[PDB]
Amino acid sequence: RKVGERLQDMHGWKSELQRQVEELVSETELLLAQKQRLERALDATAGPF
Amino acid sequence: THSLSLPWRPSTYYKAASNWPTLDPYCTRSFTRYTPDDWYRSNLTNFQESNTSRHNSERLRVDTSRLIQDKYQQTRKTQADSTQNLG
Amino acid sequence: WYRSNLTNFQESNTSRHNSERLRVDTSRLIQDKYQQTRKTQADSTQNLG
Amino acid sequence: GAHTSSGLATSGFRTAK
Amino acid sequence: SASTPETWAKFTQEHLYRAERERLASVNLRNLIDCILQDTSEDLRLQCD
Amino acid sequence: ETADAKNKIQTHLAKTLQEIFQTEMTIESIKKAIVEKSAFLKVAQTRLDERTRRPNIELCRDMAQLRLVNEVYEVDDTIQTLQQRLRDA
Amino acid sequence: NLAFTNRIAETADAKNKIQTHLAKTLQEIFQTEMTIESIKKAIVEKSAFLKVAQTRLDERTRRPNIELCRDMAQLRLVNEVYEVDDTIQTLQQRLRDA
Amino acid sequence: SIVTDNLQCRERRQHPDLVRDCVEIELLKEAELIRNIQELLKRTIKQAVS
Amino acid sequence: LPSAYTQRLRETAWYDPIIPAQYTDPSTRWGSVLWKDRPIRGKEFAINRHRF
Amino acid sequence: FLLQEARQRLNSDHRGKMETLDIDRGCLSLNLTSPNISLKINPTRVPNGSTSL
Amino acid sequence: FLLQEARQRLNSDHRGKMETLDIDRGCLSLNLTSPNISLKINPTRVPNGSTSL
Amino acid sequence: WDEHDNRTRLAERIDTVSRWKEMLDKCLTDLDAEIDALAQMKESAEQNLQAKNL
Amino acid sequence: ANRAAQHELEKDLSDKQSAYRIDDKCHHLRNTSDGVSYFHGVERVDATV
Amino acid sequence: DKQSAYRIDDKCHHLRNTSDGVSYFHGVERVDATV
Repeated sequence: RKVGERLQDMHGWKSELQRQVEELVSETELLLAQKQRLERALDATAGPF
Repeated sequence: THSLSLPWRPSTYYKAASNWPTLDPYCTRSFTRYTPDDWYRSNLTNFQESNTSRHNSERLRVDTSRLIQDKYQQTRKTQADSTQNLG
Repeated sequence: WYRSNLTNFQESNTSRHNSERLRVDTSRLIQDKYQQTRKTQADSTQNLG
Repeated sequence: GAHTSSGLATSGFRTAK
Repeated sequence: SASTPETWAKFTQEHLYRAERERLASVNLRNLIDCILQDTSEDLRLQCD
Repeated sequence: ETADAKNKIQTHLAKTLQEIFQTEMTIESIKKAIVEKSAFLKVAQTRLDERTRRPNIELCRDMAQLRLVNEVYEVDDTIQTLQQRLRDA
Repeated sequence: NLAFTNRIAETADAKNKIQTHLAKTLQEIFQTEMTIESIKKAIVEKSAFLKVAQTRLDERTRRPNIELCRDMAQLRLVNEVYEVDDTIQTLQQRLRDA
Repeated sequence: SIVTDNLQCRERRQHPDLVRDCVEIELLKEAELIRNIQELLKRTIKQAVS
Repeated sequence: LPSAYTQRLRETAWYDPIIPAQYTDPSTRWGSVLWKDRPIRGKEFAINRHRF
Repeated sequence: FLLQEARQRLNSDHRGKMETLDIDRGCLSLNLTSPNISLKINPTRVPNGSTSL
Repeated sequence: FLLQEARQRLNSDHRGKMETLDIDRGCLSLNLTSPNISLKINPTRVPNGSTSL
Repeated sequence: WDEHDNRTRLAERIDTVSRWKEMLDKCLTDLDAEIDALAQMKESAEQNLQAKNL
Repeated sequence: ANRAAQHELEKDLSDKQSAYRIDDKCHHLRNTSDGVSYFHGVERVDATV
Repeated sequence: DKQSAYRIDDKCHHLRNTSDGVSYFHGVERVDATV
């Protein structure tokens, strides 16, 4: 019974670490898109000068 | 709720806490006989850690020598050519 | 032609009294830190003995 | 002068007797 | 052994907390990038007008 | 007014060269203070590392250890303040 | 007592090549100290070069209204400044790893 | 080299006469004195070329 | 001298706003990767993983 | 004007190729008993923007 | 002891080779344009150490 | 033209002195290896001497 | 029973002697002692009975 | 004009490492008013 309740307590920490990994990778995808937006804006700045 | 553990055995905690310093303290706030296989496993692990750390620092020495010679020559040539253009 | 001269002398003496205050406070802090740390080292030797 | 800045890590070792 | 249960929970909890701080920093940076890009585009177009 | 204006600028320049020499000496003194506090950290933390290899009941929560923690914290604040002084100079 | 003979030969061999490993570790610690000293000397020398180049450029840029000229040496000095910046940052990264 | 050879030499000594005698403390002082001497010679060598 | 500095010398702005050209630099511009390793005992410490 | 635009496009492509060389050389430099290796989370996974050969 | 002797002689000779390379490469990098170009006091001065090839 | 031919002579001397330095580097590294490989053999004689002590 | 209590005091004596050697070598450790080096996280790491 | 340019570039050229006139200047990169 006590080994089973140890498993029961540790499943929550495993799932929470999982969840934070997908949240950080989705946010990194959003920021990595906005970087390419910035670089294309820099090239379109390089024209009018 | 800690207990007796009348011989205190902190070696594994010292190894883990040296690998990661963010593990907070381990104190008694509010069996007992090793085996020959554990003897051999412990000192062979100590030998392997010594060899690994020695070879890491040796390879970093070998890289750092050529790195610093190359960067010294590169920066000296950059200075010399800049003085050439001003002249 | 006068208003350049007065501003030049103002920026000169401002930089000077800033640097003099800096140097005297620097020497004071060096002496303070030296004596404090030597004292607590002597305390360390005393408690180990 | 006095080597107050550099500390090497070793001595001529004998443990306990 | 190597961990009290409270020590182990603190280890995982501090890892999650620092990851969440970095996620909020990324969100703040994305909003700042939005503001900068829009303002620079509007100022350059008003000057060309 | 060219002559006495030029003499005023000359006096300002000569004393400015003097004051810059003193500020450079101040910079080198802060550097020497920094490296000696680094050696003091080295001594204190090597002592604290070697001390905790004791036998089982000899691991003791002594006033020596409850002082060595404040030793390492105080030398950390000292070296932080001296680094700040270096940036300001 | 033959069991004791076994155990003493076993522990004596453990002692002996523990001693060998200790000697090799101390010699490598010596050479690590000499390498980090070389890194620190290199960092202060590159700081001196940065001083020289940027002093030259700021002394040059006070020129009169007609002679504000974009010569090759100005572009060379700008490239030199960012090159020695990259050099300095690489040396601090190697210092931290050592 | 000769000091480290004598220090390692005195560990063959049989267990009654494996001693910390007058020789051991003086050999420890010899090792530290030799290392201090050659480190200080290295530092004055560094001063000379500057 | 090479070409990007020459087109900086000339009149119109047919040059890069970022001064070190990528065909001259050892490293990427705005490149986000290090291959940074960590100190764990017994497992090696490899410097310059990106130039293997 | 058109040549400047073509230079910017080729420059973006060159940035991409140096970054790919960086990440692939590091992934090759990994071997056994390395401090970074770990049982990762959901590999054998194809992301949103993945393109074909 | 003999191996230590030979090591010390070879180490001194290697250090001398590094020094003469380090000064002669700068002598090659000297140009018509360098600042420290000057009339020295006595050219064709054979020094006290005359060691031929 | 005399400037250029003396430049060639001096670059040749750079090449030869670099050759001699690179030729002594191997001897230095090999002497380090040889003193370590000889120092192990005395430690073999060490353990053999105690093994004949008993 | 007398043999038992005598052995208990002898093992405690061995513990005190080794701790005495440790604290002696810590006491004479000055600066310029040719035995010091950096240590990281030791300010937090402790086992304590 | 030209004497001023000659002397300012002469002293910039004759400046060297470990010379007296060196000093830590800042921000010379982002300023450029060249006509």
